[PDB]
Amino acid sequence: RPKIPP
Amino acid sequence: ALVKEEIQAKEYLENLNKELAKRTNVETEAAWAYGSNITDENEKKKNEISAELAKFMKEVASDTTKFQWRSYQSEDLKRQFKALTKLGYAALPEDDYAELLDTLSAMESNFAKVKVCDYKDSTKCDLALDPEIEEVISKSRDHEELAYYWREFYDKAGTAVRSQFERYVELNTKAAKLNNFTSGAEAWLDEYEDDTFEQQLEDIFADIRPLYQQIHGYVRFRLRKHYGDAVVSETGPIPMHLLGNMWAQQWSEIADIVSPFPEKPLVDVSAEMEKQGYTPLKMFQMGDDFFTSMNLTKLPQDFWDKSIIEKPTDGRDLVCHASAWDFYLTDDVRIKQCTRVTQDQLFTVHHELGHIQYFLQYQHQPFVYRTGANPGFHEAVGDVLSLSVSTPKHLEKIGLLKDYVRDDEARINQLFLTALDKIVFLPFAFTMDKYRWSLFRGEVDKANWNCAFWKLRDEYSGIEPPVVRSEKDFDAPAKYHISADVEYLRYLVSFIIQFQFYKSACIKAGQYDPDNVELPLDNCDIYGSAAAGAAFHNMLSMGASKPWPDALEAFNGERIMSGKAIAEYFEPLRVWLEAENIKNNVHIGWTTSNKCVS
Ligand SMILES: *[C@@H]1O[C@H](CO)[C@@H](O[C@@H]2O[C@H](CO)[C@@H](O[C@@H]3O[C@H](CO[C@H]4O[C@H](CO)[C@@H](O)[C@H](O)[C@@H]4O)[C@@H](O)[C@H](O[C@H]4O[C@H](CO[C@@H]5O[C@H](CO)[C@@H](O)[C@H](O)[C@@H]5O)[C@@H](O)[C@H](O)[C@@H]4O)[C@@H]3O)[C@H](O)[C@H]2NC(C)=O)[C@H](O)[C@H]1NC(C)=O
Ligand SMILES: [Zn+2]
Repeated sequence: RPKIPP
Repeated sequence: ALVKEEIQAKEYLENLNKELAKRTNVETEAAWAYGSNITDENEKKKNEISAELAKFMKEVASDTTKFQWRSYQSEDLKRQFKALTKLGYAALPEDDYAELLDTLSAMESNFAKVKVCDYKDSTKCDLALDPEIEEVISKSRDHEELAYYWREFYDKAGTAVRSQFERYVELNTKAAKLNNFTSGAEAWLDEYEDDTFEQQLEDIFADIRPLYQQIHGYVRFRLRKHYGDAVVSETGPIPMHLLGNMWAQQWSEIADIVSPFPEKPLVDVSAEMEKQGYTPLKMFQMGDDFFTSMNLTKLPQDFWDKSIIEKPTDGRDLVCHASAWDFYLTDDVRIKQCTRVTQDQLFTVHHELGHIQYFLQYQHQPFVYRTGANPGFHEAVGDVLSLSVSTPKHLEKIGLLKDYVRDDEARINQLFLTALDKIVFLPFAFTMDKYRWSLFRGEVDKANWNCAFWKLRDEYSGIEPPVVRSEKDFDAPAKYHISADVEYLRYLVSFIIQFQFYKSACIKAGQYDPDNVELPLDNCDIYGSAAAGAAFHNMLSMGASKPWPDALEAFNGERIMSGKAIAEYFEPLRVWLEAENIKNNVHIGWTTSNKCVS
């Protein structure tokens, strides 16, 4: 899955 | 015999990995389309492809049992086979998997479609979190205006999906148990390959917690002076809506009202960025420049051609929470970010480009190894650069910070500003997964689900809702990661280990010496450092090919996750802040919140 900011 | 089988198995893995990459690419494309353009049609397409891949994974997991893989000589082949046994949600029966995916998109699309009415204009009801609501939360100092937007958002992004969230927990648990984990908590924790991982985090959190309590106390003290004691009490939890962030996860937006030395410089380059005509394109080009300056990989043409780096201007619904995407071919990597021209966004750009760099570094690895050493490693990469980007040293170089004198007082301001991001976040990050773990594990009765959320936020962060909530509300999914089923412990791990990487990169760059006053850790810029880049290449190129202690060792020779480096970074702040709180007779700690009625 995509990597996202906190 | 086993010798002949292991030769055959190596061939099987090589073929299967390539097939999995190609199939995942197809699923990823449909997911990208949906996130870029939310419609019923694209949802259906996204979920049907995933159902198809889930079915294929089921047969893969089944086929692994035909190989005597646990008997093999090759640690590498055994590791690959073990990865293939891990079905996750794909373990669910066909109908259960479909229902879970429908449940997940219902929650993510609810979050993405949230619109509220203008506080001053009850007919203007097209205000989205990104950017309209977040702009008010970050800039407004009208406590009643802030409370209004808090209530409107949480009611719409949280409470509206209680039933869906409940079903999600049920299906997450069922999936976990089909994989023979006790719950989704153990499923998530499996990613860290360490049976003492929770205890390790508790121990590190316990060491940094006293520093957080000093920061919390000082912030509360300063907020009292700004808002008055009718809004902020000395002894109670901080009303969270005053902390400049919808979830109070990072407090840097209120730095101008809580900074140690208001007459000395406080770094905020947003205005200079706007003045100099910065664009999202420029910001991404600058991020690219940072990576290439370190002798790391340039962004490929596909990135520039296919990325979405600005919020679309048509009517469409989309997910604006930034994201970095690996399409599992060669050089097809993308970001979708609703980019704004601010200092904070400049950090987000570098953060997300850290993921892209990771993708490119390990794209030659077998499919199953094309991921982070652990989830925390992936989140840490971009943050190491953002730590450097944030320094007065770097911001002066690039012409964004002007007329800056770095005296002792400016240094404390900058350290405190960093801490409002980096220390404040630790209890926040811990609670997001402690909450979900407790639900996954069946430790909280359904009747107590909401106040169990606010209880944790109180116990760990000492913050509370601006208004009284109850079990009639359901506030947790108002946080994007909770609606979108994205594990959060990765960020707690990241904020710890990113200081280990940063300290080591800075030493390698010749930018940090503890015995030299001219080279403080808090002013280290690794821009242009090939030696720092070499360390990243060694670690990132490994992907998930080895357990994460081996990936850390490849970077700096260490094998242990440690809070030493983060404490070292903030030590001058700790000393100053402890003294300043005593000087001002600042109350530390908080009474139990009255803001969630059971
Ligand atoms: C999560 O945990 C689950 C257990 O809690 C686990 O489920 C078990 O998986 C086992 C498969 O590994 C399975 O074992 C088989 O059982 C068959 C008979 O079981 C029936 O009766 C039970 C009641 O007594 C019921 O409860 C069941 O529902 C069944 O109806 C056996 O017929 C079968 O056997 C065959 O397979 C073995 C192969 O084993 C290995 O392979 C090679 C073959 O070359 C061997 O040389 C090697 O030494 C090794 O043994 C052969 O030895 C044998 O000749 C047969 O061909 C097998 O034992 C078990 O039934 C199942 N359920 C339970 C309740 O135990 C899940 O697999 C776990 N899930 C995950 C994802 O890990
Ligand atoms: Zn991220």
